[PDB]
Amino acid sequence: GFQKCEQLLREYGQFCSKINQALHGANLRQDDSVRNLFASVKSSQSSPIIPGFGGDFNLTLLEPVARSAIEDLLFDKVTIADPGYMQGYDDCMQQGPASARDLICAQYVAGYKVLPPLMDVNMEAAYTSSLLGSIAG
Amino acid sequence: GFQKCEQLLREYGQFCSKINQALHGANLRQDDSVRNLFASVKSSQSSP
Amino acid sequence: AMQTGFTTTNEAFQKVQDAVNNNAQALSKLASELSNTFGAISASIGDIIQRLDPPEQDAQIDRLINGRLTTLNAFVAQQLVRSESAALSAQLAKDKV
Amino acid sequence: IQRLDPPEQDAQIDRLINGRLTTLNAFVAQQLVRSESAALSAQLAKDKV
Amino acid sequence: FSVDGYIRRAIDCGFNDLSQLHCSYESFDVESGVYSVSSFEAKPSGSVVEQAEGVECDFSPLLSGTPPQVYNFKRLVFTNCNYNLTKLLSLFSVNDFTCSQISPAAIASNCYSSLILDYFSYPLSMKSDLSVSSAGPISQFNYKQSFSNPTCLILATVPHNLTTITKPLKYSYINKCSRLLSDDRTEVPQLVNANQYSPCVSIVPSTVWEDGDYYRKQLSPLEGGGWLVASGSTVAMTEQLQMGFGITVQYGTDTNSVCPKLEFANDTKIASQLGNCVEYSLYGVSGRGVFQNCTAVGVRQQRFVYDAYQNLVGYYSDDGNYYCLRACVSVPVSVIYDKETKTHATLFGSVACEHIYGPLQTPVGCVLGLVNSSLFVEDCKLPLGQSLCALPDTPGEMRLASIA
Amino acid sequence: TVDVGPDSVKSACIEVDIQQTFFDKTWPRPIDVSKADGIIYPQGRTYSNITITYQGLFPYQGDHGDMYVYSAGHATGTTPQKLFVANYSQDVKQFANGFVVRIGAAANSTGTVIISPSTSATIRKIYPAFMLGSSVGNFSDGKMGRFFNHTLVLLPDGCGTLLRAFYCILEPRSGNHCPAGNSYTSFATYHTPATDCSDGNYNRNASLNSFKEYFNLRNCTFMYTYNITEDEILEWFGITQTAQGVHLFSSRYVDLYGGNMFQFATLPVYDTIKYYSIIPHSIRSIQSDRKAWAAFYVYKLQPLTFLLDFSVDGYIRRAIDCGFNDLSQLHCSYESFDVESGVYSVSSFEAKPSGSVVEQAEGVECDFSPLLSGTPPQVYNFKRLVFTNCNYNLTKLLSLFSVNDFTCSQISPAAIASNCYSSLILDYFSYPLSMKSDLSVSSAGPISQFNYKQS
Amino acid sequence: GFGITVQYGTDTNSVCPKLEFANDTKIASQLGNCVEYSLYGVSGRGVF
Ligand SMILES: *[C@@H]1O[C@H](CO)[C@@H](O[C@@H]2O[C@H](CO)[C@@H](O[C@@H]3O[C@H](CO[C@H]4O[C@H](CO)[C@@H](O)[C@H](O)[C@@H]4O[C@H]4O[C@H](CO)[C@@H](O)[C@H](O)[C@@H]4O)[C@@H](O)[C@H](O[C@H]4O[C@H](CO)[C@@H](O)[C@H](O)[C@@H]4O[C@H]4O[C@H](CO)[C@@H](O)[C@H](O)[C@@H]4O)[C@@H]3O)[C@H](O)[C@H]2NC(C)=O)[C@H](O)[C@H]1NC(C)=O
Ligand SMILES: *[C@@H]1O[C@H](CO)[C@@H](O[C@@H]2O[C@H](CO)[C@@H](O[C@@H]3O[C@H](CO[C@H]4O[C@H](CO)[C@@H](O)[C@H](O)[C@@H]4O[C@H]4O[C@H](CO)[C@@H](O)[C@H](O)[C@@H]4O)[C@@H](O)[C@H](O[C@H]4O[C@H](CO)[C@@H](O)[C@H](O)[C@@H]4O[C@H]4O[C@H](CO)[C@@H](O)[C@H](O)[C@@H]4O)[C@@H]3O)[C@H](O)[C@H]2NC(C)=O)[C@H](O)[C@H]1NC(C)=O
Ligand SMILES: *[C@@H]1O[C@H](CO)[C@@H](O[C@@H]2O[C@H](CO)[C@@H](O[C@@H]3O[C@H](CO[C@H]4O[C@H](CO)[C@@H](O)[C@H](O)[C@@H]4O)[C@@H](O)[C@H](O[C@H]4O[C@H](CO)[C@@H](O)[C@H](O)[C@@H]4O)[C@@H]3O)[C@H](O)[C@H]2NC(C)=O)[C@H](O)[C@H]1NC(C)=O
Ligand SMILES: *[C@@H]1O[C@H](CO)[C@@H](O[C@@H]2O[C@H](CO)[C@@H](O[C@@H]3O[C@H](CO[C@H]4O[C@H](CO)[C@@H](O)[C@H](O)[C@@H]4O)[C@@H](O)[C@H](O[C@H]4O[C@H](CO)[C@@H](O)[C@H](O)[C@@H]4O)[C@@H]3O)[C@H](O)[C@H]2NC(C)=O)[C@H](O)[C@H]1NC(C)=O
Ligand SMILES: CC(=O)N[C@@H]1[C@@H](O[C@@H]2O[C@@H](C)[C@@H](O)[C@@H](O)[C@@H]2O)[C@H](O[C@@H]2O[C@H](CO)[C@H](O)[C@H](O[C@]3(C(=O)O)C[C@H](O)[C@@H](NC(C)=O)[C@H]([C@H](O)[C@H](O)CO)O3)[C@H]2O)[C@@H](CO)O[C@H]1O
Ligand SMILES: *[C@@H]1O[C@H](CO)[C@@H](O[C@@H]2O[C@H](CO)[C@@H](O[C@@H]3O[C@H](CO)[C@@H](O)[C@H](O[C@H]4O[C@H](CO)[C@@H](O)[C@H](O)[C@@H]4O)[C@@H]3O)[C@H](O)[C@H]2NC(C)=O)[C@H](O)[C@H]1NC(C)=O
Ligand SMILES: Nc1nc(=O)c2nc(CNc3ccc(C(=O)N[C@@H](CCC(=O)O)C(=O)O)cc3)cnc2[nH]1
Ligand SMILES: *[C@@H]1O[C@H](CO)[C@@H](O[C@@H]2O[C@H](CO)[C@@H](O)[C@H](O)[C@H]2NC(C)=O)[C@H](O)[C@H]1NC(C)=O
Ligand SMILES: *[C@@H]1O[C@H](CO)[C@@H](O[C@@H]2O[C@H](CO)[C@@H](O)[C@H](O)[C@H]2NC(C)=O)[C@H](O)[C@H]1NC(C)=O
Ligand SMILES: *[C@@H]1O[C@H](CO)[C@@H](O[C@@H]2O[C@H](CO)[C@@H](O)[C@H](O)[C@H]2NC(C)=O)[C@H](O)[C@H]1NC(C)=O
Ligand SMILES: *[C@@H]1O[C@H](CO)[C@@H](O[C@@H]2O[C@H](CO)[C@@H](O)[C@H](O)[C@H]2NC(C)=O)[C@H](O)[C@H]1NC(C)=O
Ligand SMILES: *[C@@H]1O[C@H](CO)[C@@H](O)[C@H](O)[C@H]1NC(C)=O
Ligand SMILES: *[C@@H]1O[C@H](CO)[C@@H](O)[C@H](O)[C@H]1NC(C)=O
Ligand SMILES: *[C@@H]1O[C@H](CO)[C@@H](O)[C@H](O)[C@H]1NC(C)=O
Ligand SMILES: *[C@@H]1O[C@H](CO)[C@@H](O)[C@H](O)[C@H]1NC(C)=O
Ligand SMILES: *[C@@H]1O[C@H](CO)[C@@H](O)[C@H](O)[C@H]1NC(C)=O
Ligand SMILES: *[C@@H]1O[C@H](CO)[C@@H](O)[C@H](O)[C@H]1NC(C)=O
Repeated sequence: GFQKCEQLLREYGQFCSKINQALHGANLRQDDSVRNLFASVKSSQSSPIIPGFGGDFNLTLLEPVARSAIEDLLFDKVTIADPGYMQGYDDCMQQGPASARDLICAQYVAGYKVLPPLMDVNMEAAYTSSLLGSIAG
Repeated sequence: GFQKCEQLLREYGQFCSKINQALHGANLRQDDSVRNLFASVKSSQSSP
Repeated sequence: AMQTGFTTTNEAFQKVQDAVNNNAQALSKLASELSNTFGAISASIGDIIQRLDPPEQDAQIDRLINGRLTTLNAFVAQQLVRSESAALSAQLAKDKV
Repeated sequence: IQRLDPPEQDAQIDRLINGRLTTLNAFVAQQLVRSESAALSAQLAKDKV
Repeated sequence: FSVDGYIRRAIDCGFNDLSQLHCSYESFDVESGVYSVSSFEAKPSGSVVEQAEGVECDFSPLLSGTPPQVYNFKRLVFTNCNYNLTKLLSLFSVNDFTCSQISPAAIASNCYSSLILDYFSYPLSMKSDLSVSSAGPISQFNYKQSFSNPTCLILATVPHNLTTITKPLKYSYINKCSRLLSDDRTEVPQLVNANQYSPCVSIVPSTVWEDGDYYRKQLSPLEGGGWLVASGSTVAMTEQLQMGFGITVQYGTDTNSVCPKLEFANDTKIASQLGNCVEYSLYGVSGRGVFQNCTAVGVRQQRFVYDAYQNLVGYYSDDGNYYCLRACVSVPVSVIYDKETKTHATLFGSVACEHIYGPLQTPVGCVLGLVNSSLFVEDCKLPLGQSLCALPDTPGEMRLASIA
Repeated sequence: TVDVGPDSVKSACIEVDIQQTFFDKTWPRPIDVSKADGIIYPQGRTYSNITITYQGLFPYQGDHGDMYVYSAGHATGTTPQKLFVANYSQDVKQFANGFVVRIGAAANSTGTVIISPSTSATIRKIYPAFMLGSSVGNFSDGKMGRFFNHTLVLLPDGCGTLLRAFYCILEPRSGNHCPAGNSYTSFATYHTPATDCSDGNYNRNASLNSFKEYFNLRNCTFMYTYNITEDEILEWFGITQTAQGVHLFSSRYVDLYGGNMFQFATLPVYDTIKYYSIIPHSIRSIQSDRKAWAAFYVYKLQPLTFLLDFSVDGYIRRAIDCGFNDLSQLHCSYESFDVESGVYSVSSFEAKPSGSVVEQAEGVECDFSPLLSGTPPQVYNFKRLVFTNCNYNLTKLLSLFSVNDFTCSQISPAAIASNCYSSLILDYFSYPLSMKSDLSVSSAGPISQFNYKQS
Repeated sequence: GFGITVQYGTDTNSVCPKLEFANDTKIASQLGNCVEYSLYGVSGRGVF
């Protein structure tokens, strides 16, 4: 926010335009990557998952509880900071940083932003759930 | 080994920590790549 | 047997954690580099302005600019490398499904 | 150090630092590019075997 | 610019977020999409200031008796006091007042951890010998200023009516200072370090009797053996005594408690502005942020609490409270733009709408310009994140649609 | 100057018995950085609940330091006699960057009475006394330990209730057993508990008065006292020196139980301290009341990078000396006390010089004689002397002229007179001093434009 | 006025202050050791 700095920054050309455009393209790339990947996981036809799916083969691990049990375990066991997509701005003010070097609260201080993913969790779960039900057939 | 330089180097942050960690990871990557590659070339059964 | 799988001996599991750690590292570059002075008297532009007159003030602000422009270029270069890698990987995932 | 006093000595050492930091960043960037490439290539080798 | 050079159309790049977008691409037509633009800045609503307030820093010693020679300069160190350079400068006829690594305006107005004042008798005729670039006897053997800390040098003449400062018989200096090693073949010049005294000070008398006097001390084995030798020189005394004053200031070894005096308003207190974004200056430490009342952490005696990235994150105030310090936080901005309709919506990602049809709270932040539609799409061109999509009305307002 | 009370009126000093054998004990207490021994807290700030590296003056991990122990003097029943000391006053050390002291570490343990090895007693904390200064040498009989000019003396007194700091000239007294007198051995301080340490009124000048028996205090510029609450708690003391003066650090006013040192005083001592010594102290206890006094340990400081673990309350409880070993370097590079298993590259083990080799041209002096003979040329006709393959001495030339202005550019002042060159080119000419500025690089006047310009 | 200009590497840097030499600063006497060197103005560290 310092005007003297901004005045000197201008002598380096459209530096920030380049930073923004490069990241914008890089970010579009994931939305396109995700869209393409899920378009391909998507089943045409699938059977419903019902409790008992698998018969004598115990697939309860994979059945939706909705994410599956293994899927929730996989997420619970990985340490991931919560980006605060809906109201992180406020969490970092009313509670403040969770710990030293909190990179989520650093966003509003340093000048960077973590963007949300293209699909929410329930949609991704829907894709793999429909995939599960399509395997046998 | 010059102390004056090291004193000035410190004002650039943990530069060398970044260099070392980046290369350490890059080097682990080959040990993992090699281990995985050979695990797959490995035969279960073979004739002499 | 896999219910007990998500532990220290599960290579696939560490790869999941490492993907997460890589995202954190990418953000740590921006969070940690603003405290550097890059040879300047302060990492704070406000301190430079408050202490120095324009002919020297300029040089000090400029050191901070060069350091920060460098940091952002490095960041972007890595986001492009990482996004290219993830995209190739996504096509591998496509093939495996 | 032998030729200059601190206010100028600093500027000269700093030029060498900037150049060397730049060199190391370039080196690392390439080791990461080259190791990423080799890793992809290794998976190709895996498939060919 | 048209072919004929006239400006017919323009964008004010700071007007809104849509305008910022056009400027970043240097075009009046940009493609549809969701773009990040500069954040909406929080601005200060006031300021808080805390400074040491109390005792004046005492320059009295300086004004009483005969000042020392340049190699015996006396040092006054000021900490935890209110300084006023005019108060001292106004007592002398200043001949030359210059500063290095600090501006002129700053020397008289900033807060310091310490201010060190070195005063001595000094002929004005040798003015240049105090220059950093000088290779003469003063800078090599008598007095040298810091290269690390900001410094000022004042050369001034004592007025005829400032009768409390007396004159030495002559000005004097060391023109040689060296060690003779035990072999008595090698002689090593002993240069003075910045802010220190020459090793020959102990052999050179407070006044050199006459130009050319040679001094010698036998050194003990603990001192490396050999001899320390020096030669003095003199300058005839002037009608009015000429004096040098070196000033060295440090900015962060302690609370920066050496400050100009300040008359405080009670609207610059922290307690009265909690929760607001304010500019602050706390014992020389400054920046912008939001103060909050909170549980004390860190060592109280040290006043300023820092985080792992060296930001100031807390402060122990002289009013007895501990405050947490948060940055004034900017509000994220993304522009949702549709080229075909020439319409847009603004997303404040991660922000509750309490800080911003009225605003719509969504799973990805607060969005203005969208209307909630309870409609589903598959064909989403302006994804917002999660499973949300901006859908243009086609023009009307964009609808907030969910991806099916 | 400061009045520090009257001179001693005694004609003699108490005889001092120096028997170093009795003080040659092995009671090692090296710095344990993992327990944060010897750490001076970062001075202008605090931190909470973080681990960071920090650059500052710290003792080395594993440093044993120098142990010093004070003892009881000689006695015969109820009448104390001769003082009993170690050879400390003569053991002068280089100050360098200062030091930290571990005080009272052995308190509450059963120890030894040094003067009587077979006698045991509970160990009590005792405070160290120091003499510091710019220059040292010997006394009248050739023994070392004399300090010249102003000397800083840190002398605890009041049976351990005050620290007295003063900067003064120490003038050796000439009486019997005094440093400028007859059967001198070592000066020492003492107190006599029987009369000096009454339950109520402690003699706050007991050690000062004994010091004064050996030296007259002259031109004192200051004398400050600091109060110490009595306890048997291990504490740290430290001393450093900057342009602002001598800084005294202590753990007892901020982190009494923890041990981190904080500054409590700055003394107006501006000459550089180069040397220090321990002032031996001997307690004139009766034979039947000898105590064991805790040894103190002095450790030297140096500019090291440490990994410092700041607790929620801000104290440093744990640290890594990042230059101690390769494992320590690893922890510092990740700024953590816990790093993952693996094989890591760390800084190489440097080869260090074992000596030096020098070759220089040695021979003919470079000849500045032409310069000194006849009328010098005008500025536009300057004459040039080019010196190659010769020994130069600028003083030899400079000393022949009254130099009005000598400045250098792109070379330091120290360097111009000391470095080797491929060539030295000397351009000399007549030049009025009134046109001094016209030779400046920035000048646009006639000299710099049409007559003479430097490279 | 006296102008002084110095050059640092067009030839052996043979314009030096005079030095009294010790015979422990010879190269032949320190072969195989790491030493600091100053040879006609050229300096650094190394093993001869
Ligand atoms: C840092 O340190 C510097 C130096 O110490 C401080 O600067 C000084 O600040 C003081 C004010 O605090 C300032 O005093 C002012 O001086 C002027 C000048 O008047 C002189 O000349 C007139 C000529 O007519 C004389 O009549 C007058 O008596 C003075 O004469 C002096 O010299 C002669 C010899 O020639 C001596 O014989 C005299 O004794 C004397 O020394 C005054 O006019 C001014 O007066 C106003 O303020 C005072 C406040 O007490 C008030 O009582 C007066 O009635 C008058 O106030 C009215 O007018 C003002 C507008 O001017 C208006 O605002 C009010 O509301 C009233 O209507 C006062 O005495 C001194 O000169 C400064 N010196 C220097 C060198 O700068 C600086 O402040 C310090 N900084 C900090 C932060 O503390
Ligand atoms: C670069 O170029 C510069 C300049 O040419 C060189 O610096 C010179 O170095 C020489 C030494 O090599 C140095 O000479 C020394 O001078 C002092 C000063 O004494 C003068 O004053 C006393 C006052 O009591 C007189 O008694 C004395 O005679 C001198 O008087 C001079 O001036 C008067 C007029 O006022 C004339 O009438 C006189 O004739 C004279 O010109 C001497 O005290 C010193 O003497 C010691 O060394 C000599 C060596 O020959 C020895 O013989 C003496 O006995 C004595 O040595 C003892 O004491 C020393 C400790 O001091 C101890 O170490 C020994 O072991 C002995 O116990 C000597 O003559 C000259 O002043 C310097 N000049 C300048 C300007 O710096 C520099 O060396 C060159 N660099 C290199 C690398 O070559
Ligand atoms: C830092 O500390 C050092 C060490 O203490 C001081 O150096 C000492 O300085 C004093 C004097 O300043 C030396 O003491 C004596 O100085 C006499 C000077 O003579 C003149 O002044 C006297 C004053 O009464 C007159 O009587 C006399 O006529 C002169 O006008 C010398 O004459 C003395 O010499 C005696 O001892 C020598 C020893 O060889 C004999 O040969 C003589 O015949 C005679 O007996 C004496 O020198 C003192 O010696 C110095 N000490 C050392 C160890 O060198 C520094 O001055 C002090 N520095 C500062 C800046 O305060
Ligand atoms: C020789 O022997 C003496 C005693 O005979 C030892 O002195 C004791 O040392 C211990 C440890 O340093 C002291 O214990 C500390 O006491 C602190 C305050 O105690 C005061 O206040 C509490 C209430 O807050 C009272 O209950 C108590 O009686 C005192 O009035 C505590 O705050 C400290 O706890 C802090 O540190 C510990 C870790 O050590 C943490 O776990 C705590 O959370 C907290 O951070 C601690 O309890 C003890 O009080 C001292 N005695 C005296 C009389 O003071 C000497 O140390 C020993 N000497 C040697 C060399 O060994
Ligand atoms: C006849 C008489 O009164 N003699 C006194 C000594 O006591 C007698 O002789 C000794 C051998 C014992 O057997 C006693 O039981 C006997 O009555 C008295 O002796 C001192 O006794 C202590 C123990 O109580 C010990 O033996 C003393 O020796 C040392 C010591 O304390 O270890 C020897 C040390 O090397 C010496 N230290 C130094 C640095 O020299 C000390 C020191 O001299 C004393 O502690 C001084 O107070 O003594 C032994 O001397 C003796 C002193 O109390 O006086 C005799 O008159
Ligand atoms: C024990 O040690 C302490 C050091 O902590 C030492 O303290 C000193 O005491 C003397 C007095 O005995 C103080 O000197 C006095 O200070 C006052 C301050 O206002 C002066 O007014 C006094 O001046 C009068 O007396 C002088 C005596 O010669 C006269 O010359 C003069 O004209 C006045 O009549 C006098 O200067 C001294 O300041 C303190 N020092 C410190 C550092 O506090 C104490 O004396 C020692 N006690 C013993 C018994 O030795
Ligand atoms: N008068 C007096 N003062 C004392 O300080 C004193 N101290 C002791 C005991 N001193 C000590 C000190 C350290 C160790 C000790 O245990 N050291 C370890 C080695 C520690 C290391 O080097 O890391 C050991 O095993 O010996 C024992 C006794 C006995 N009498 C005394 N008597
Ligand atoms: C001091 O820092 C530690 C981190 O080293 C905090 O411990 C963390 O607390 C959070 C709270 O949600 C837990 O989720 C983490 O798993 C804890 N980490 C560890 C390593 O235990 C500790 O709470 C901090 N203390 C204070 C008072 O803030
Ligand atoms: C004072 O006493 C000490 C300790 O006895 C002496 O230091 C010892 O000197 C011998 C000499 O060979 C060394 O071998 C020892 O290793 C030294 N001890 C220590 C702990 O370093 C000291 O030199 C004596 N000083 C004087 C001036 O007599
Ligand atoms: C120490 O203080 C004394 C007195 O303040 C200084 O002055 C000398 O004092 C003695 C006392 O007997 C007189 O005989 C001298 O004639 C005095 N000399 C002068 C020049 O007045 C003494 O100079 C001071 N010493 C130092 C080293 O500062
Ligand atoms: C250091 O301790 C001394 C001794 O307790 C304090 O001096 C006492 O101050 C009280 C104040 O009422 C007097 O009544 C006593 O008579 C004084 N004692 C003596 C021996 O003079 C001293 O003030 C303390 N210093 C500080 C800075 O607190
Ligand atoms: C000193 O004070 C007197 C008092 O009358 C005055 O006349 C004189 O001009 C003053 N001198 C200076 C230099 O101010
Ligand atoms: C705040 O400042 C005003 C200014 O006049 C004063 O009247 C009021 O008493 C002050 N309040 C306090 C608490 O000092
Ligand atoms: C800060 O909080 C403490 C307790 O949480 C309280 O007692 C104190 O008065 C508060 N201070 C302010 C300025 O509100
Ligand atoms: C839009 O309105 C519907 C009402 O059916 C509500 O369920 C939905 O959450 C709303 N969306 C937002 C972002 O408010
Ligand atoms: C030091 O000792 C020598 C002889 O041992 C004696 O001549 C000299 O005067 C002594 N120095 C002092 C300061 O007494
Ligand atoms: C080496 O130096 C010593 C110093 O005295 C000298 O005696 C010896 O003769 C020298 N050796 C040679 C070969 O010159």
